[PDB]
Amino acid sequence: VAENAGHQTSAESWGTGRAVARIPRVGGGGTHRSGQAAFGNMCRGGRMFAPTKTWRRWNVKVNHNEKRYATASAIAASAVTSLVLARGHRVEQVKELPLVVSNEFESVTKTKDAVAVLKAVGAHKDVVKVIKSKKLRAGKGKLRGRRFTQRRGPLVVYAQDNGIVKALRNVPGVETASVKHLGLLQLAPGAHLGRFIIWTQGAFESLDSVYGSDSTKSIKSGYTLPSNIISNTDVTRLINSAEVQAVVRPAGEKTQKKSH
Amino acid sequence: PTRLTKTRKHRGNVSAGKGRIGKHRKHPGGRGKAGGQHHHRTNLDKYHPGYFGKVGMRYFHKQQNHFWRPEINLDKLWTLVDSEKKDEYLSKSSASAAPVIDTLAHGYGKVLGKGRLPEVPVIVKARFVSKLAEEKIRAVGGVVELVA
Amino acid sequence: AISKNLPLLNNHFRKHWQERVRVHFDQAGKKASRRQSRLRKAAKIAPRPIDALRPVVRAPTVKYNRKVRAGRGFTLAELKAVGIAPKYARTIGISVDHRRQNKSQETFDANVARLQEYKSKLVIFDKKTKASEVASFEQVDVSATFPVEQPAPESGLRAVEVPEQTAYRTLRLARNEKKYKGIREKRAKEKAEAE
Amino acid sequence: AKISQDVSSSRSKARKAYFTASSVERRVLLSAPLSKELRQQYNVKSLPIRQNDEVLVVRGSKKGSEGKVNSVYRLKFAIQVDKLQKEKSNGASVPINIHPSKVVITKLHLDKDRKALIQRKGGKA
RNA sequence: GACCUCAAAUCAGGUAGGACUACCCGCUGAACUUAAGCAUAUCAAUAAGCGGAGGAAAAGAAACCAACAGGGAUUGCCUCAGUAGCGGCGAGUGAAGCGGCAAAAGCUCAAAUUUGAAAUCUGGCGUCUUUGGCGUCCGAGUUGUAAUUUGAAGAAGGUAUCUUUGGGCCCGGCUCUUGUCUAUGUUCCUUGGAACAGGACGUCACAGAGGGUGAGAAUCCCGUGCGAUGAGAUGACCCGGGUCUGUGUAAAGUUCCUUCGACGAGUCGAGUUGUUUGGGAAUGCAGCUCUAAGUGGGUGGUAAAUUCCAUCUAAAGCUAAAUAUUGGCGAGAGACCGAUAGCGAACAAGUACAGUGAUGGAAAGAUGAAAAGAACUUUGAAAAGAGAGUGAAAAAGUACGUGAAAUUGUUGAAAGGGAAGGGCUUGAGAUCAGACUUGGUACCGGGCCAG
RNA sequence: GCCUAGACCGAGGACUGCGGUUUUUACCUAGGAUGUUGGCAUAAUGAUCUUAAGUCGCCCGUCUUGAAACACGGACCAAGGAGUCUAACGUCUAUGCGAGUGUUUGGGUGUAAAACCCGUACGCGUAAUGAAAGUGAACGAAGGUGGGGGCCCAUUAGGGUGCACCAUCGACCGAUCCUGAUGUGUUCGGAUGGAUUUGAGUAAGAGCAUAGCUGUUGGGACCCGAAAGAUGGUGAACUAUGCCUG
RNA sequence: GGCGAAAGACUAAUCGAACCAUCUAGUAGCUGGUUCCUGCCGAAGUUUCCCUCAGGAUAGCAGAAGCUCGUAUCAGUUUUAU
RNA sequence: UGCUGUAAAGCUGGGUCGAACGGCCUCUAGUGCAGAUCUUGGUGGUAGUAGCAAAUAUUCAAAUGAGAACUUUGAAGACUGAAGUGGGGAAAGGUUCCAUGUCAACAGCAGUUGGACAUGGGUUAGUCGAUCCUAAGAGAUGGGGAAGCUCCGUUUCAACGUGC
RNA sequence: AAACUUUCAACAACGGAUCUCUUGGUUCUCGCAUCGAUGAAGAACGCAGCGAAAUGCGAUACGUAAUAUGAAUUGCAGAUAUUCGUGAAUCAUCGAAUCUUUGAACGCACAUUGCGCCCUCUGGUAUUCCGGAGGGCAUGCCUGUUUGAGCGUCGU
Ligand SMILES: CN[C@@H]1[C@@H](O)[C@@H](O[C@@H]2[C@@H](O)[C@H](O[C@H]3O[C@H]([C@@H](C)O)[C@@H](O)[C@H](O)[C@H]3N)[C@@H](N)C[C@H]2N)OC[C@]1(C)O
Ligand SMILES: CN[C@@H]1[C@@H](O)[C@@H](O[C@@H]2[C@@H](O)[C@H](O[C@H]3O[C@H]([C@@H](C)O)[C@@H](O)[C@H](O)[C@H]3N)[C@@H](N)C[C@H]2N)OC[C@]1(C)O
Ligand SMILES: CN[C@@H]1[C@@H](O)[C@@H](O[C@@H]2[C@@H](O)[C@H](O[C@H]3O[C@H]([C@@H](C)O)[C@@H](O)[C@H](O)[C@H]3N)[C@@H](N)C[C@H]2N)OC[C@]1(C)O
Ligand SMILES: CN[C@@H]1[C@@H](O)[C@@H](O[C@@H]2[C@@H](O)[C@H](O[C@H]3O[C@H]([C@@H](C)O)[C@@H](O)[C@H](O)[C@H]3N)[C@@H](N)C[C@H]2N)OC[C@]1(C)O
Ligand SMILES: CN[C@@H]1[C@@H](O)[C@@H](O[C@@H]2[C@@H](O)[C@H](O[C@H]3O[C@H]([C@@H](C)O)[C@@H](O)[C@H](O)[C@H]3N)[C@@H](N)C[C@H]2N)OC[C@]1(C)O
Ligand SMILES: CN[C@@H]1[C@@H](O)[C@@H](O[C@@H]2[C@@H](O)[C@H](O[C@H]3O[C@H]([C@@H](C)O)[C@@H](O)[C@H](O)[C@H]3N)[C@@H](N)C[C@H]2N)OC[C@]1(C)O
Ligand SMILES: [NH3+]CCC[NH2+]CCCC[NH2+]CCC[NH3+]
Repeated sequence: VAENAGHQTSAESWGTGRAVARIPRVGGGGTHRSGQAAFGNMCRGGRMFAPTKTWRRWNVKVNHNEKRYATASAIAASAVTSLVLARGHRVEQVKELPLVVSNEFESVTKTKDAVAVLKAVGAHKDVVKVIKSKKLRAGKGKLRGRRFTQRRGPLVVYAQDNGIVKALRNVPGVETASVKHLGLLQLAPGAHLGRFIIWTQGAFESLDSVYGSDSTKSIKSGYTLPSNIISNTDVTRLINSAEVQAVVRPAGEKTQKKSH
Repeated sequence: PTRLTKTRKHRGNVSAGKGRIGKHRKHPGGRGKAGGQHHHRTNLDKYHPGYFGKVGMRYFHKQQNHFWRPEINLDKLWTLVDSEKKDEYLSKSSASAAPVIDTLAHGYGKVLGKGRLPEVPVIVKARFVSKLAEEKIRAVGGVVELVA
Repeated sequence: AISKNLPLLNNHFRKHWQERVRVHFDQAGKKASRRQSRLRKAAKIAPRPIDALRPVVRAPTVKYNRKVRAGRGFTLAELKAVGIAPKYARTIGISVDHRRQNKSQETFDANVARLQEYKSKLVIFDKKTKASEVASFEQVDVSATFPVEQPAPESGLRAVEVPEQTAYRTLRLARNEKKYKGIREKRAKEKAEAE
Repeated sequence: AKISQDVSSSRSKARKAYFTASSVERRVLLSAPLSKELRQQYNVKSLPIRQNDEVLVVRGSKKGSEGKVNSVYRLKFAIQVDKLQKEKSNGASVPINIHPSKVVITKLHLDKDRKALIQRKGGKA
């Protein structure tokens, strides 16, 4: 708010003994404003309690390594079909994830042709999901430049941009990203894992250079992919393994019988 | 965020957690470190002894750069050897060919003597050295070379 | 006012501090505009480099002796040794510093070497030079092409040579000699004059 | 999506520019599409409506009405077609205001300036 | 007849004042407040008051920093550092050097004999190719206007042959301003007063930003995106080519040798007084007293004398950029507010109104797509009513979107011996609900209340 | 031991148990209610609202030892209305990395305040102590003793190894007191050995960064409230006093 | 500051120091208020110091987070001995 | 109209209405009122109540009008009683003046009347004033202070005639 | 038993909450440098066919010229106003003008629509008196011109 809002009056308290509350009051006469209360957060036309300031903290620092961790985790989530379906993408008619498409798609220049490719590789149902999800926003946000809302579509990741970016700008819901600059806002929108990602072959073959492997250092200086604290995540197989079952006592009843 | 604060939980309770008798008032006890010698002496003498008074001598226009002398102990000294040739140096080093360790170029002012060296000759370059640090360096067959 | 076991703080907020708050909301905007200014300035004078060549100097202060950095300009002696007049050096992308002096040999040699490298890579165009040769060159980054390089610390292998006096004793004696120098040479006189 | 930094997506700015549009700006704002017949005749898609043009109404309660424009009432953002009237209970009649975006031009009123405009747009006169 | 000093003119030609406030350069200068009292201190070298600028200002090419192997005009950021220090050593307060980075740019006079030539300049008049050129005449000026030099040097004599070259214009480029031009459904069905809604079938898409249009419109309109093609203006102080004069025994640079090498005074500095500073036997500033020197002078953060060392070169001057910006002009935005909110003001708001005056200072947004703003008849003095009429709606009638509560009228039902209201329980009256199940195929079987 | 009159309840939901009777791999009263009959489903039944009756029931909020108070605020209704943000911090927790850690001053890049990338310094940590000049952390398996989870060897017990943590006797580094070797710018040096002394130290690092609640200090500082103090302006149309003209 | 045949009178309904705007949201150990539900735990008016006595700091009483362990030796109590 | 939850609350039937809105996972805050002699706005009881009582005083008839205690005309009864309830002005107001129309609001009853409302009309100077003179006083100018806004001086330390 | 009072429901009031919106505000960022004696900012009074405001303008008065553009304006009225065009409307653009009385505000004065003087032209038989039109007369300071003052002072 403005620093002087509610403070542009010369009001003073009447003090006590005039049978009114002790809040400051506008002086003078001849207008209905005369005698009215001023300055207080409870007063009409006063200043608000603790007026908002610009030096509130707006941006937040995150450790760069942890941010890279989250990026890697979101990339891994995009290859899990259950996560992609839970995230809401219409990937029921795609044979396998990751979906990798040939590099000829990096040179498509017209929107019609790019939509043809999306239909062919079975990603257009998710675009149709975006088209039919358009709604007027609920509440005063529509007064503030955020008039419509819709779902997010697929993310197309390329190694070379020979027209693919411009060919896809006008398609509702579709996002494009260079394989060199991938971020969490595109990978886990709303903090929800499992973005539908369409890799070109060049980008898919560049991933191992970008993030590194056992055989290849990351191009990120001094960076290595994170290790898990557990090596086999299927704990049921671990528990029901021959090593474990050889040292467990026989199990009791699932529910104890009522004895008394 | 405001939704997780206790201000939200105090809504509907008269005193906002500040008590009916005591009544959160403006500055009972004074502002800042007021009364450190009078009614806050029981805090300062207990938790901050030494607070009041003068000790030692003044130093006008103190330049902290005169006193720059980062310390490195002997137990850490081999970290300065190149990491790719450390294993080789530990085996091949002799009185006629020993590793040189330029501690000042690595940003250190004095070599201190905590810890134990590998039983391998070294040549240690330093601005300053402690008596025991040099004695331990000479005992594994090494030497300290003063640089400026 | 003073309460439970906590560090005593020094928060200097007793003036009208809120009248003097500078929030750098324009950090990204100034980055972008500073970048656009560099672009326009470089395009104005291409293929001439934007940066003048700078000398290499030792940093002062026993804390920063070990380091070497870029200086303000080459000395008059450094330019004299390469055969370049100070008023001419400014017209060919070489900085000049009439204030810096060359008391030693090492920095002088390093900068004379830098100047010779720059002169070897320099091409001065004239009215005979055609547009096709001017178009042949790309605007070179001078501070990247002639970087300031830290001399490498001594490493590798060398013979061990143990003096009989320890380094520690050498340092103690040097301190003692410095400390008592004044009074010992006062004693030397007053004993001598009494002879 | 817009890219130019000279272009604004502010709803308030757009509405203010529209409702404070001058008469000259309102002239272009009040454009009407040509019928497919005149579109294939003159090779132009839309033109600013003019007084002596002929239109077909293609939207609203008067869809199918044809007539000649009597006035371009720019202050009201509307055109008044010849015989499109509303009859009051007192027997007087008032014209029915129609927006140019809801009609198709059937015959153009031509002079040197309209012809020059058509030629500038890639048309033929 | 000069000169010096001093006047006058409606003399010829100029110039200054005042305004604006966000930032800028100074002067002047509080108290509230904190110290749990209070006077030094703090607030604060702040508010108020005064003088003076610009697009930035100021500062600026060391009388600097340092003490190192030394850096090298100024400014800003990060750091130094809540540190050295100051402080009823309490409350509090508080810089600098180094280091990384943004931006970088350098210079001008005075002090010198042109002395074989005042080589300089304002003005008048005439003239031209006019931000000026040429010619001429007064005047200024020797009590010093030009050329030549500025300490990094530099000068006068030689030197070695070297190395270099000014100006007048045309067209382009760049820069700015500006004109013109642009894809694809208004196809069918349903609802509706209106299709911009839903369904079907499509199209364009480097355009699915935004707005308009009778409801949520990429495809109806304006735009959006993409480019294309013209007109003008400006630039010693931006560069890319071309044109004619180069008055070049000239101007300049480089190297070597010899002799020299002018360098700012009531100032520096010292005392003292007041103020200020982190600056502590005194950080800067100012008043008064004293008042220099020439390897001199200043600084080197503890006063003094003695001896060294280091480092600059004051008392004269100019200068872009990086920096600031609640003002002015032009734009784009937001996890902001949504008519008691947000500026005081969304409206004929600094308005209406008050006060002698300085000043003080409101309330108040929305019929409908369209006025189609109710013709006509009738009762009434009229305002109005009743019919009628328009509209999707009058449960929209300019007392106009929705239309809560307090409060009030009428209608229905009920209760009522100096309050009323509440809990618990049941009756009475009213309302609500449920198993003959999603029942199964005359039978089977189930639901509820009870013995 | 036996007979006999009433009341309230029926939790659970295949089996599994303990017992009993035995006439039986059976049955029971023994690890919690079943059998049967009538009525009703146009309803006997249950809930709510209004009202009557019985019984109990002072007006809330607040300061207070004590309020229904002859203590204060409150006629009524709507809308507004009070622990916030920031700088720097303590504890705890989550997360990344770890003797390191922190990309974001800046540079690169961009689909352009985003996301993505880069590194020199710098901060904090990795060493302390002393006013300071200064000096600067292993006798030993980084020590001895008593406990100590877990692990190992047995075979209740017992034997071993024992991290974290705890009690205790030592050792190491700095400050203080003493001692005072070879030596010497003969006044310095400080070998060596001691001391109911002292430190925010050592003795196989634990930190740095982001975020969250709570707590702290400076800020208008939870909201409203003085009597005052200061700076710069405006008034002698009322009134006080002089003067001038009526 | 004025002005006062003097009442601290008068100085625009304002006078034991006018009015106006600003510093200023001046400070208050003092009075008033402080906005949803349920669940679990649950006080103190006492000690020491304070120009302290209507206020603070300090200890106590209270909550929260736990951590190391798992019957070790503990208790607002008795007995026996002293 | 019911249903769910111990509760904060959530859902639903009927009516009114007219353009946007909600569940779930998270983020964030100017996030929840009965009180503050709280703020602004709105509304009661009181209550058709207090009251509309100073300045001697009104009455008959006609006209007008829908309507007359209150307007107009006539008759009368009264009063101010020339130190006026008469006739003019200064200060102050600013069209209130006049004619015509006119009654929603105002004239604390009423209203056909009005200083109200609406539309027009109206203020004529050589001789009346202002204008000019000086009064107490105010105040430019050569100047002297003051950092300065400005203060001081007016017989003013001055080469002072827009002379006749 | 009514009236009266109280409670609820319906409808009607009173009032303007709620909901939906928004040519406004507020904050952030990006870019630019341009007030005035060549009379500014501000003030007063005027100006339209029918206007009180607001908006615009200055006796050339909701505007004149010019450039561009191309058929309106509109509440009503109305061209001696216009349409294949020197042409409707247009604060579209804007480089030429107009710009009352004032204001730093400049002949003097100003609580006055008060009072001079100079020049050119012009009316009343007029160098003088009375009238009209146009153009002038402030202060501080700079450079220069011209006319001067002082036994300050040189020479003859
Ligand atoms: C800067 N804002 C511009 C605004 O000036 C305006 O632009 C018009 C533009 O619409 C006109 O252009 C338009 O009208 C012309 C013609 C009928 O006049 C058509 O030929 C053309 O297709 C159409 N785009 C152009 N001729 C002039 C611009 N100032 O409208 C568009 C805009 C973006 O709002
Ligand atoms: C003719 N009388 C005018 C009248 O126009 C009035 O307007 C209000 C108008 O503001 C109200 O309309 C309102 O609508 C919403 C909502 C509360 O209804 C308000 O938020 C909004 O302020 C206002 N526009 C409307 N409902 C009634 C008119 N009398 O505004 C003032 C007035 C003098 O009373
Ligand atoms: C084992 N006991 C030792 C005790 O003997 C003493 O040791 C001293 C030591 O303090 C002396 O050392 C002392 O004095 C010298 C100075 C003389 O140069 C200083 O340099 C040194 O810093 C200082 N600690 C050392 N010179 C001799 C030891 N015996 O130090 C304390 C102790 C640890 O208790
Ligand atoms: C010089 N005499 C010593 C005597 O002083 C003592 O030595 C202490 C020793 O106990 C201290 O050490 C003490 O304090 C440290 C603490 C500081 O961290 C503890 O770690 C340690 O366990 C504890 N014993 C040590 N800090 C200094 C020696 N002089 O020990 C006995 C002795 C040998 O007689
Ligand atoms: C296994 N080796 C250990 C080694 O780890 C180390 O142990 C320390 C021990 O000495 C410390 O404990 C020490 O310091 C504390 C301290 C509070 O002053 C003293 O109270 C305690 O008496 C003293 N022993 C303990 N706090 C940590 C262990 N790692 O030092 C002792 C040791 C025996 O050499
Ligand atoms: C030494 N210098 C003095 C200088 O002070 C001055 O003297 C004045 C003198 O002129 C004044 O006197 C003057 O001014 C006054 C006026 C002020 O009223 C006149 O009345 C008087 O007639 C007139 N001579 C005298 N009153 C004071 C001296 N100091 O003028 C004369 C002088 C000799 O130059
Ligand atoms: N802003 C503060 C103005 C007053 N100055 C006082 C601060 C310095 C006081 N002197 C400190 C002691 C002298 N060195």
